[PDB]
Amino acid sequence: VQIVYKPVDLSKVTSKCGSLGNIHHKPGGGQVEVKSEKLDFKDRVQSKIGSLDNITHVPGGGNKKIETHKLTF
Amino acid sequence: VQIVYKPVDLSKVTSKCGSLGNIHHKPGGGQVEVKSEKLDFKDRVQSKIGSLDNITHVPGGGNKKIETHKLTF
Amino acid sequence: VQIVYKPVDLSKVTSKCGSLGNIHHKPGGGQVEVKSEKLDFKDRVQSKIGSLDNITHVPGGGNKKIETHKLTF
Amino acid sequence: VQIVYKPVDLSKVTSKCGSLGNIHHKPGGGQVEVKSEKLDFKDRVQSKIGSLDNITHVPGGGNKKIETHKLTF
Amino acid sequence: VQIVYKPVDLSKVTSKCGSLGNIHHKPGGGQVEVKSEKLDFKDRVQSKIGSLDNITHVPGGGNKKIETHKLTF
Amino acid sequence: VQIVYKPVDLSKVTSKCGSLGNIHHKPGGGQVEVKSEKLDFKDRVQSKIGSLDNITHVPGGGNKKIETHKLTF
Amino acid sequence: VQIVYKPVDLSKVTSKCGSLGNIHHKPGGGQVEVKSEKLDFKDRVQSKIGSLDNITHVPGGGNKKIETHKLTF
Amino acid sequence: VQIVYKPVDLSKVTSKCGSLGNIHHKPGGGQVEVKSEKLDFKDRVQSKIGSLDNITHVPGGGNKKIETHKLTF
Amino acid sequence: VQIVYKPVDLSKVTSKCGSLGNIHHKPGGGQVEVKSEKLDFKDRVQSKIGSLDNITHVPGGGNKKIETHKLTF
Amino acid sequence: VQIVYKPVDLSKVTSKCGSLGNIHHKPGGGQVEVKSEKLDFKDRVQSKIGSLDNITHVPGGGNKKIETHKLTF
Repeated sequence: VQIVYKPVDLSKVTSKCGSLGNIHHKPGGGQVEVKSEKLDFKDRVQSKIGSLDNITHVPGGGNKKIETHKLTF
Repeated sequence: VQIVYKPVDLSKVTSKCGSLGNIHHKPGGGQVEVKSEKLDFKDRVQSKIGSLDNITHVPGGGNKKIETHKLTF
Repeated sequence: VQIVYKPVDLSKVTSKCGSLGNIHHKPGGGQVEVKSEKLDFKDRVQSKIGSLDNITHVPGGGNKKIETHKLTF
Repeated sequence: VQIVYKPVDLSKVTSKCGSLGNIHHKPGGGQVEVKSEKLDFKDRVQSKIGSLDNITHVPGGGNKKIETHKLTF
Repeated sequence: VQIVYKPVDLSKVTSKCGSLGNIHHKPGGGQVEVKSEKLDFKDRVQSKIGSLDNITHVPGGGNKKIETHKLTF
Repeated sequence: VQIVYKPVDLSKVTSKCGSLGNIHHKPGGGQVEVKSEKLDFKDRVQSKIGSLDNITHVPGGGNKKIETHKLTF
Repeated sequence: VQIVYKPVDLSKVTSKCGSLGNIHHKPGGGQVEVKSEKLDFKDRVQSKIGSLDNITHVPGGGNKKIETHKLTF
Repeated sequence: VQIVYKPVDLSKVTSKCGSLGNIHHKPGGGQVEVKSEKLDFKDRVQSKIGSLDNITHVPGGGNKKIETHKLTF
Repeated sequence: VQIVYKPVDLSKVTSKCGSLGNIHHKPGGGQVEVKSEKLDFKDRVQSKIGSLDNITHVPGGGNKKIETHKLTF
Repeated sequence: VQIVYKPVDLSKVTSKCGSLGNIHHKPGGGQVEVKSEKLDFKDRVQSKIGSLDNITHVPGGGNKKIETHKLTF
């Protein structure tokens, strides 16, 4: 038996921009209240219990190239 | 038996823009209240229990190229 | 038996930008209150119990290239 | 039996930018209060119980290239 | 049996920028209060119980290249 | 000529209450924007140009007794 | 000519209450923006140009008795 | 000519209360922005240009008795 | 001509209270920004240009008795 | 001509209270910014240009009795 594996790939993921400019982000923070008692997390958990977290995530240039190469015998 | 595998691919994922400009984001934060007692998470969970989280996610250039290459025998 | 493995890949992940500019981020911090009693975390947990954490995450140039190369016999 | 393994890869992850500029980050810190009693962490936990931690994370140039190379017999 | 292992990789992770500029970070520190009684950490924990820690993390040039090379027999 | 003036008045303005209780006031603040150019106030003005002002005005006991006594010759 | 003036008045303005209780006031502050250029106030003005001012005005006992006594010749 | 003036008045302005209790006031401060150029105040002005001022004005006992006694010849 | 003036007045302005209690005032300070150029105040002005000033004004006992006694010839 | 003036007044302004208690005042200071150029005050002005000044003004016993006695010929 012979296995063969030659995954080839070219790509120019381009991101041009002249000038973003005057971005603004002016929130009035509201209010949150959680009321739990118990939980039991296990085995690859992520979570958020109450969060007033505003973001400004301005990258000049945003691109993500993902290639999950896999194989099994 | 012979297996063969040559996945080829070209692509220019282009993103041109002159100027984004004067973006604005002016929220008045409202209000949240959760009332639970218990939970039991397990095995690859993600979650959000209460969240007042505003976002500005302005990338000059947004593109994601994804190729899940897989194979099995 | 023969196994073969030649995953080749070229890519120019480009991120051009002239000038981001005058970004602003002017939040009025709201309010949070959590009320739990107990939890029991285990085995690869991450979490956030109450968070008023604003962000400015401005990179000139944002790109992430990810390739999970794997194989099994 | 023969195993073979030649994962090749070129990539120029480029990040050009002229001038970021006058970034601003003017938060009014709100308020948080957590009220727990107990927890029992174990086995690869991370967490945050109450956090008013604002960030400015401005890198000129942001890119992360990740390749988890793996194999098993 | 023969095992073979030649993971090759070139990449220029580039980060050009002309001038970041006049960054500002003017927070008004809010308030936090946590009220726990007990916990029992164990086996690779990290945590944060109450934190008002603002950050300015401006690197001219931000890039991280990560390659977890692994193999097993 | 004779003028006479004897305005007499009794009154018990009563306000009994046992227990008000658990009043709540949980608003999510909306948003306002005014855009004027000019005005010219004069001679006993009061006003409000833009106001997000919530109130809780709970008096145990609310009564106002008003008697404008006047006369002229 | 004779003028006479005997304005008499009794009143018990009563305000009984047992127990107000657990009042709450949990607003999420919204947002305001005014944009004027000019004004010219004069002669007994009061005003408010933009105000996010929440109130809790809980008096045990609220009563105001007003008597504008006047006369003219 | 004779003028006479005997304004008499009794009043017990009563304010009883047993126990106010557990008042709370938990605002999430929003946001304001005013943009004027000029004004010209004169002759008994009061004003407020932009104000995020929360209040708790809890008096045990709130009553104001006002009597503007006046006369003219 | 004869003028006469005997304004008499009794009043017990009462303010009883047993126990106020556990008052709380937990604001998350928002944000303000004013932008003027000029003004010209004159002749009995008061004002406030920008103010984030929270208050707790808890008097056990709040009452104000006001009597503007006046007369003219 | 005869003028007469006998303004008499009794009043017990009472303020009883048993015990105020555990008052709290936990603000998260927000943020302010004013931007003027010029002003010209004159003739009995008071003012406030920018102020983040929180208060706790708890008197056991709050009452003010005011009587502006005046007369003119």
